[PDB]
Amino acid sequence: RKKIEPFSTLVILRHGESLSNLNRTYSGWYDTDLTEKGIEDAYAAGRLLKSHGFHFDVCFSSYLKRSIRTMWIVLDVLDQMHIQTISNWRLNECHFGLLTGMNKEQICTTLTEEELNIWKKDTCLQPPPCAPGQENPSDDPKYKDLDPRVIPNGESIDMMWERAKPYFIDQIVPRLMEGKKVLIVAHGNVMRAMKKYLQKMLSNGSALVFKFDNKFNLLETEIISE
Amino acid sequence: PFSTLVILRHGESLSNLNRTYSGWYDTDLTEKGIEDAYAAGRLLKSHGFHFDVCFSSYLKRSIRTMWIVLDVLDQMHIQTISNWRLNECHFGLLTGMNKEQICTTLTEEELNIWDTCLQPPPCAPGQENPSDDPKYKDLDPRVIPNGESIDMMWERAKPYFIDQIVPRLMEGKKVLIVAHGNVMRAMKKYLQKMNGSALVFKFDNKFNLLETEIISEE
Amino acid sequence: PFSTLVILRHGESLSNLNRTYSGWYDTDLTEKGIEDAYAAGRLLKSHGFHFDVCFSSYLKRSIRTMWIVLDVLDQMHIQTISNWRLNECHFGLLTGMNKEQICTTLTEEELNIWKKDTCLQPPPCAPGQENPSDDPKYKDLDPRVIPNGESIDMMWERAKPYFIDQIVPRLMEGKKVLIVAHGNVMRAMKKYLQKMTSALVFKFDNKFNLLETEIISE
Amino acid sequence: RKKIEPFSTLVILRHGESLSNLNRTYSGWYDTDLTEKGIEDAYAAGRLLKSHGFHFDVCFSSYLKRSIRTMWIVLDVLDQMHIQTISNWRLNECHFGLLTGMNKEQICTTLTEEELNIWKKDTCLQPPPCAPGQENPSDDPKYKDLDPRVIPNGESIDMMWERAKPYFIDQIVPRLMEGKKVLIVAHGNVMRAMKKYLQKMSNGSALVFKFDNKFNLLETEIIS
Repeated sequence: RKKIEPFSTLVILRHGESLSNLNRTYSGWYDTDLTEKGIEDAYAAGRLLKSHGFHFDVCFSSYLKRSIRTMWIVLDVLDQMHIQTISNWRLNECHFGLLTGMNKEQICTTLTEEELNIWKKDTCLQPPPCAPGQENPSDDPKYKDLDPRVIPNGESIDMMWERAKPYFIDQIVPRLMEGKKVLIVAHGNVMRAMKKYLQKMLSNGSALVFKFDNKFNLLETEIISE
Repeated sequence: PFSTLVILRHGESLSNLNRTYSGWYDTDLTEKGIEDAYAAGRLLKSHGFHFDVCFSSYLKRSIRTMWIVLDVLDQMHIQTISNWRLNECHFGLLTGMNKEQICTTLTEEELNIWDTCLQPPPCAPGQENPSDDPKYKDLDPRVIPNGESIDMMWERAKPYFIDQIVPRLMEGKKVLIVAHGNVMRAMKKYLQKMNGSALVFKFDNKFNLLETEIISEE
Repeated sequence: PFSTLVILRHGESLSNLNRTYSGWYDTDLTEKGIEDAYAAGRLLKSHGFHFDVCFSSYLKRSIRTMWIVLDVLDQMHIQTISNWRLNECHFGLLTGMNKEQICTTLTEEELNIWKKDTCLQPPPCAPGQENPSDDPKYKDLDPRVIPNGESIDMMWERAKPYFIDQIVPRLMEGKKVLIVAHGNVMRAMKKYLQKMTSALVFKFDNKFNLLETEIISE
Repeated sequence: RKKIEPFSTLVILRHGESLSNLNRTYSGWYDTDLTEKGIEDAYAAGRLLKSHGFHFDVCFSSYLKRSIRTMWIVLDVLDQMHIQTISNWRLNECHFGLLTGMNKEQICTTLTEEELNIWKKDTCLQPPPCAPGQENPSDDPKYKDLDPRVIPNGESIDMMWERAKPYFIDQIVPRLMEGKKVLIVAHGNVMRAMKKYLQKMSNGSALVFKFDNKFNLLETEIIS
């Protein structure tokens, strides 16, 4: 038994556990690395993609180490360490501004009850910028070449998607229109935003598979799991 | 200066001569517009500009201007890059109309606001829509505009400026853009925090704007 | 066909009209050469070609032919790439000579091998002779790689990696590729693709097997 | 004390110990991975470059895992995991053909005494192709998009350089001419051929080449 292939395919995976996630603080652009569990998560995701026979032409990540390292591990499992990889800040998680590094108690002190409800249930609430004296992740040398005016400092999910969307349209879509299979190793908020965009509208270790025809009609969205 | 950006406007198109609004309608240069391009190339040549790369929109009147300018500059070999995000506003319903028909279609209040925020209506049923051109067949159909205000035009041109132009200036390159007037004005307004004339922006290695000069044969 | 490659020779240049050998000397198209390019475009249009990308050499006669062809095809927006590795042979000392002068500069045996073979390497440019490679358009190249007197075999040895690295991967992606080329380069590519010892059309399957070679003319 | 910087810089590193190297067999294109010692070698190379202050704009590797993995480790140590990375078969080690997988005893019986001397002291001796029934590393799906006629099967060092040189000229020089700092994580034969080319001629050491805006070589430095 064999299945007719689509003209192009986009697979999106979430990165695994990071050190902040284990410490129960918000990272955003704070460049927290994978834990040992998060490294195992990446091996498991590679094995999941290998068992489905995926061969990618290109892989995208954000500028954050948790995503880049996940990508490297997954490509190792897939025997695809040689393929073209592309990293870009537009795929970063939201920049949480003042909330960077906060735990639950600190978030609860900073936001009112109504704000905290909106932050959990909606995508429109914007955090304040980093405070004077607070370490701002965007001061990292990896961002030294960006237009300083574009660099976010406190971003709602909606704002994050407004600066990720042109990257998806300008770099990922043209490759799908060439008939490529594309992998993206993403942050959860970015992955959900892309899914909503594509569908016109998920377990921790699940992957999303989007299949397209040669006119970029969406033919299928499949969730794959262990 | 560490880097330099030159922006030039294309010359007269046939719709402009006929006094109709084109937007994405792919009107070509007149013979006068062709001479405008030769004049612009001679102006840049007299100022000694050598470019590493030239950008245009997907509209022929911009592409053709670029080709003529590079020819005058003896730079026909340099990398050229064309992209829809540098296109003029898509005028939707108003596409192809003259000044009188804009008056009959928009109210006195509509034309009064016609500022940078007024979004024209989309192309009417049966109206030829310039975005149905095969040159756009590879774009994400969701992103294609149908009636754009200048504000909306800039919202989709700005990411291209930030992702393609700024990184080349940050590398120390000399960049030419052959642009539409509205796009040129939005870029000037962004950079400054606000016929044959060109704009020359000079930057240091931190992307501070050191100076803007307007050059002309006069 | 899974993929298609079209190779076209550039139109007449000024050196061909005054009957001298150009090589890298950057002679432009004549008025007849301009008409040659319009006719080539009309031929490709009548056969329904739509390209994803066009290649040229760094020499004006090739670039200008490419631009005219794309104009006729209504494909002025597509990606174009120009590169020195597709240049004609650099004729060194023989650059700018006519047939009488080459007969005077080369021996009887040498003149015979140059016409019947592809292995004779001309001497380098003489001291005081204007060398076309001192053009600023080559200022970014590794100076060690720049030829000075090239046989046809030597030209192919430096064009071949470019063909393999930039043209073949696009054909393996299923693209339609146009190359505007110089005659010796077009012949070398034909010989490579067919394994042998006015446009060419090569049609391939998805493992890069040549299914058919067609010669199209008006 | 601050030193005036060059217009552009190329750093070339060699990958560390592979499993074939530990087992004393020739690999070539055989896609042998790093050992745990070669992984430590890569961490040390990263620390060396870190201690010298290098920040790269781009990194190149071959298509072989031992080079790619070394690149990934070095960039991790450098905190440069985000930078552009490019892999290409033209930077691969020689394809050793028939000699792929052989140990010193098998090489000695395969080659005559004159051949062996030339093999050691020169760069012109070409090995035969892979035999029928021998696994040929170029049958890997990673090479499926290549023109089948370009794929080597037994290369001398001279032939390896003839196919690597165009990549150096067409991909690495243009970036240097833009003023970039470029890292290459390479194989020893490839590194030596580049040095010979650039100059016109220890374990863990790196080579640093500095250029002006006309691509004049200004300095070759060995760091360790």
